[PDB]
Amino acid sequence: VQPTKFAVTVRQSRNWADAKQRVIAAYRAWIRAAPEIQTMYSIPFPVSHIRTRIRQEFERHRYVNKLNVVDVLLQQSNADFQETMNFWRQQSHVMAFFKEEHFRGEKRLPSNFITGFLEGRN
Amino acid sequence: YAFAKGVKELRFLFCQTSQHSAEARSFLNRAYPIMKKHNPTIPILLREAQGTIPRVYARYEFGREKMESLEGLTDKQIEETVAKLVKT
Amino acid sequence: TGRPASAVMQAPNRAEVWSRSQRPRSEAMAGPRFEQTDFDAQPRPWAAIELIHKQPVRWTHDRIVACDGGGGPHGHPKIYINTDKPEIATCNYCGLPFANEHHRKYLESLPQTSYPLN
Amino acid sequence: ISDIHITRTGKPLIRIQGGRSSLGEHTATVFGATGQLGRYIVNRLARQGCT
Amino acid sequence: AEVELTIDGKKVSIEAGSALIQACEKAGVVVPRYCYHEKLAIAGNCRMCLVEVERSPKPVASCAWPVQAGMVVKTNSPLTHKAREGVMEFLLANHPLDCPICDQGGECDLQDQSMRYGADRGRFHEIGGKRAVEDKNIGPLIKTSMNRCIHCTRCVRFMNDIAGAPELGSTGRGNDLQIGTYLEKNLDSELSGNVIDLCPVGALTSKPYAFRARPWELKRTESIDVLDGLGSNIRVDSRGLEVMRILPRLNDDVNEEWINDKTRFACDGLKTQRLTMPLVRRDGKFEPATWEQALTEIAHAYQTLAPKENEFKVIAGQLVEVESLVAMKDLANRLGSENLALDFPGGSQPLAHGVDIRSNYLFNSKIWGIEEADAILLVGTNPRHEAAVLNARIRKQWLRSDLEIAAVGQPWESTFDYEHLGTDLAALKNALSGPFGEKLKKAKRPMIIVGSGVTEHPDAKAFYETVWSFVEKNASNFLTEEWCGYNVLQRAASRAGAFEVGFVVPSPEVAATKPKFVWLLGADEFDPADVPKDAFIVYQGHHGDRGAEIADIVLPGAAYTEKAGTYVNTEGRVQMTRAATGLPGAARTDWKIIRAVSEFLGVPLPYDDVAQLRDRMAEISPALAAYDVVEPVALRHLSKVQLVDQNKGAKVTGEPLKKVVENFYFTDVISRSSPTMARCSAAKETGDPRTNFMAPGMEEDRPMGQIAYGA
Amino acid sequence: PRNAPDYNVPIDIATSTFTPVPKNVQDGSEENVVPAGLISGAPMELQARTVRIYKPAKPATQSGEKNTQLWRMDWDVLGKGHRWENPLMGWQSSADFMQGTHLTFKTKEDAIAFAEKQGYEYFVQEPNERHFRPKAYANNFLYSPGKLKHIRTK
Ligand SMILES: NC(=O)C1=CN([C@@H]2O[C@H](COP(=O)(O)OP(=O)(O)OC[C@H]3O[C@@H](n4cnc5c(N)ncnc54)[C@H](OP(=O)(O)O)[C@@H]3O)[C@@H](O)[C@H]2O)C=CC1
Ligand SMILES: *P(=O)(O)OCC(C)(C)[C@H](O)C(=O)NCCC(=O)NCCSC(=O)CCCCCCCCCCCCC
Ligand code: SF4
Ligand code: SF4
Ligand code: FES
Ligand SMILES: [Zn+2]
Repeated sequence: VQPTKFAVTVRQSRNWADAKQRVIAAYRAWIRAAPEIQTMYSIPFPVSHIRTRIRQEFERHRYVNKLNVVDVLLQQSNADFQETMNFWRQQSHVMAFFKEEHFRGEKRLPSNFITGFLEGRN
Repeated sequence: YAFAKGVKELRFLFCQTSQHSAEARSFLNRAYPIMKKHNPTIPILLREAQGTIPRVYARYEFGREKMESLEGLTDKQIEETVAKLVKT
Repeated sequence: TGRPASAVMQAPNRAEVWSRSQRPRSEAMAGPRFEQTDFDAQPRPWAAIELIHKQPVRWTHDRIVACDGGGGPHGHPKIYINTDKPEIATCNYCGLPFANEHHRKYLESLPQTSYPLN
Repeated sequence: ISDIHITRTGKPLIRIQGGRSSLGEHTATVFGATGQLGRYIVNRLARQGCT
Repeated sequence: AEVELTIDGKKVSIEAGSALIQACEKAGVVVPRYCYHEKLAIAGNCRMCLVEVERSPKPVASCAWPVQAGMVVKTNSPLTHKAREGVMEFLLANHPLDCPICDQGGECDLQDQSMRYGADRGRFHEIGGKRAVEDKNIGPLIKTSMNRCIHCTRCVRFMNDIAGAPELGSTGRGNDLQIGTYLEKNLDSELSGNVIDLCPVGALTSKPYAFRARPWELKRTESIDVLDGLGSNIRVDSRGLEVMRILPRLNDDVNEEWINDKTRFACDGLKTQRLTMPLVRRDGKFEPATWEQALTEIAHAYQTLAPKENEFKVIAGQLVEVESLVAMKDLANRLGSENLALDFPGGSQPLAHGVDIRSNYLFNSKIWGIEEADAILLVGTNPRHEAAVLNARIRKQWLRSDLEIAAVGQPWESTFDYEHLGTDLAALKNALSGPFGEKLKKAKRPMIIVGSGVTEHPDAKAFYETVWSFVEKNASNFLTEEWCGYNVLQRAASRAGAFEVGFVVPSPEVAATKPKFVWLLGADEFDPADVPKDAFIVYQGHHGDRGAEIADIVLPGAAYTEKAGTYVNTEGRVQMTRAATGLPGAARTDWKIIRAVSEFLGVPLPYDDVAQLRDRMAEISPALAAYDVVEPVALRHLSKVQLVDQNKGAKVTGEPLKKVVENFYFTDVISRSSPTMARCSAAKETGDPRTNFMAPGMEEDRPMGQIAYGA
Repeated sequence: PRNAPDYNVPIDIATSTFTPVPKNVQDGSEENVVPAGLISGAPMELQARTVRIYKPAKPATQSGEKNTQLWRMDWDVLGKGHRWENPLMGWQSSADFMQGTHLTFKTKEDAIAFAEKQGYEYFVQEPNERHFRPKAYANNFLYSPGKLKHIRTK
């Protein structure tokens, strides 16, 4: 954090015990920060919705069994954390991570075959 | 001996020169012409391709279809298996 | 639309389209955007096709004639036109008419001709 | 939601359902559009490709 | 055998008796050429292939120089360099400065090889000027700007040798030598549009594709021709949502750098009478409808009828892909119907050949088998009209070998000599046991081609057992390890695929049942007797033609240019089309229309991604999984049981074999909608050589012009 | 479940009404392949659409073969969203973000390796090659003992 408030020197996981330790510390910081993210970015959602949505973004990469893949996925998180905790991301970038503030909404793929057929592939 | 009424189409899938299909190839070279003489109103399609694990498909009314494999089976064992598919 | 003549006639000189994929001005200038609009202010250039066919023929005694567009280096790439058919030959780049003097008798006998011919 | 709209008079519309550059193919006239409600009806048609 | 030689140092291994330019290609060496074409006879006129050969005082023309056991070739020596600049200076001295107005611009070999082997500037400034020549009227399809002719002779060689149409020539002498018929004539050849692609320059261009596009702006898709049964490989060049032109791509197994005129010009018929929205017939007038309430009125009508077993009938047209056959086959089966008819007459009854052995209905000695054919009997087929590119391959073998052709059927205007044996079945029995039979019996690699036009002949059962019984009597010549002299020739791109998935009527019983409901699946050539008048007609297709005229519902599908359909060609090769554009209007993918009407009739077909529907096709026929290859038939001898055993007692009537193609230009709905084929027919009929026959351009009787194209 | 489209994939910001429904999204667990599509930042739609790996055919219009020498990977056109007509100027509008993007590869296996690394669906088209045949200028003037059946005209 020498050059910037939430800077972390790029580090390469030594092994799976180390790599899982870092993931849990990353998740902990994010869900800790959710009240602070909800006031600054004036997110019109419960802190619970923010936390459950933060969980989904870690739940996507729960089955990665490559150690070189985890470090890039950790660096992406740390950088996202830094630009959100410093007021660098605009409210527009942050509340665009929630995929229900599209005027089409969360429902943007067709539900099944027939409903996407009657609408021309959605 | 014909197939039981209610069978619509037989489909043998096998390989032209694979060893896995020689037993099936032996069966059809001795079975199919008699199988077609008895009941000519049914299609009996022989469709092959390189590396086709031998299979048979029996279709009935309303498009219900059964598949029994043929790998490992000898020339004799096939006849009962198709008979199970075509007798009721 | 419709009421003014400029909104209806494809060019000031010509009333009809001159290619199969040209949109008529009647259909191009229909719709909401052309309401509360001056159609006499709209860009309406004179059609080139009518002007080119008002051009008199260059009579020539030669089989091959050279056309550069008529302005030296201010014309088109210099090309060569063969005038051996009993018709009027036209420059591919500019459209000007050329005709051999041998076909003047035949050309003067036709009822309708693609160029003034005099 | 459908890609085809037969208007009450009978002409058919073949819409492509996307965003700004799309083809909503509905033509609308909103009288009273400069108040507080009209900006919501106008924006909803326009942002989906309608005149 | 193999000679060995060095070209620019590197050893190449080329067969003895081939030309040097062929070994330069094999050695990875680019040699500039204009006159030489791989598929045309050698001509040494251009002089652009002049290379330096050790022990030769002059530069040699590499295209005409046979390879010898020890020669040395320098292709980059200073001899070669000044040779190529000197020729490029001569080829450009009289060339018209017409690159902005030329259609060959951006794809011209004269331009590219001027940039690569010529000088950067020109030294021709004569006050006397350049050569100029008058234009020539050689039919509607080809526009001529002959000033551009570089005298390669590629088109005279193509028209005289491949097309068998010797009307193009070269009259005159010296600089005043000219290409064209001396007396204006309409080039009458269903292959004549190949001259436009062969032209190194734009002196031969296409009147339809007159000035519409530049080559750089075209998206190129490698797809398949479906306008004939041969499955010709093509390139579809499109600018956005409009197909601009269709070109030929190489496939030596099928079409060999050549396409016919129908497959090249019918693409203007893809933007003229398209079905773009669902239609319902209300009070005798077709009203527009949505999909949700056109598929509903399909279901409501079906529930009202409550059809019994086999009362729901399907007729599959001739441009239908295999994916929608398998899908419509399933939905038909879940409705208790095996009534799976085909467009042609006799297609609603079982076929004389079966579909049990693949070899029953295929061109078994593959298209490439003609290259070694020794004797050929054509039965019920005018191959010049039914399979144009195939017809050319027959003539190529005929012109270079002792090939004997005999035909039983209707006499036609042939590009090769052939013996005519008769027109009816007796004239086949009398031939097959007559003088020409011993030609088949004696000549190795014999070939009997049976036209798909006999399948619709009433005597096909007798015709097919007549042929195969001769084949079975004459094996070890007809039925060797790698050869099969039995060949059935499709003319529609859908027939071999339907036969492969078993999309046929199984029994005479299902054939006699009157349907209450007919799904015309792209079917437009159905005989009126095969659709009962009072039935409920659904038409699914892409062009408004006869089928949509009688429909009660019209459902717009996709043309072959905006779907990736599977097609099987007459030889059994399974090829895939690539979509070049998207669907127009509210049209839908054809297999998806079937899958959706499965929800509305309550029997949803399981698959709902096209990947799943290709897994199902694999269960019906695994060859359908193999792409761009023919799968050989193993039990080729089992074919006797359908052809001879189930065809034993045949009620011969003696009616002669009938022509199938009244108009080569008007065969399908895409063709019939095409303005260009309209002009091709009218010019054929009235014998008009004028390029602007029903087209833009000034005439004697049109001083003013005309904007109509096609009328 | 055997080519079943996962209708419940979680969409992202760039998912649209033209995005097809994918069957398989790189979980990050598959053996021997990097899950590059998982860490690329690309949308999910790249994992739904099929790409074609092929060697471009030589133009029929000309004899240069420079463009046939390298394998091209391009995206297949979809039934909707590829091109529509602009109501105002008549221009052609698109929703296909991959329409103008193509990749070049030296070998077929180099393209397959990239496709699997990114999670693309791919169809490989095997090149069509010529059949060699010795061509001889001398044949143009071969002697016919019998009927000519051809009048060669240079
Ligand atoms: N908002 C509410 O609480 C409720 C409103 N409504 C009705 O809903 C409608 C829209 O509501 P809202 O957006 O709040 O209305 P606003 O008062 O905010 O806007 C009304 C619109 O009407 C136009 N307008 C008013 N008088 C005239 C006139 N004489 N000639 C031409 N144009 C005129 C105004 O244009 P300009 O600005 O130039 O005057 C404006 O665009 C109105 O009819 C309103 O009474 C109904 C129930 C409740
Ligand atoms: P438990 O032992 O069951 O699980 C522990 C873990 C998850 C470590 C597994 O055991 C495991 O090994 N899984 C694979 C390793 C792994 O999870 N890799 C990825 C870790 S980094 C990561 O997932 C980053 C996700 C995104 C980070 C940002 C999230 C919030 C962004 C948006 C916030 C709202 C808007 C501002
Ligand atoms: S043929 Fe080629 S070089 Fe000649 S004018 Fe046309 S583009 Fe230019
Ligand atoms: S017209 Fe074209 S193909 Fe024919 S000789 Fe002239 S340049 Fe060659
Ligand atoms: S290429 Fe040999 S002379 Fe033209
Ligand atoms: Zn000029």
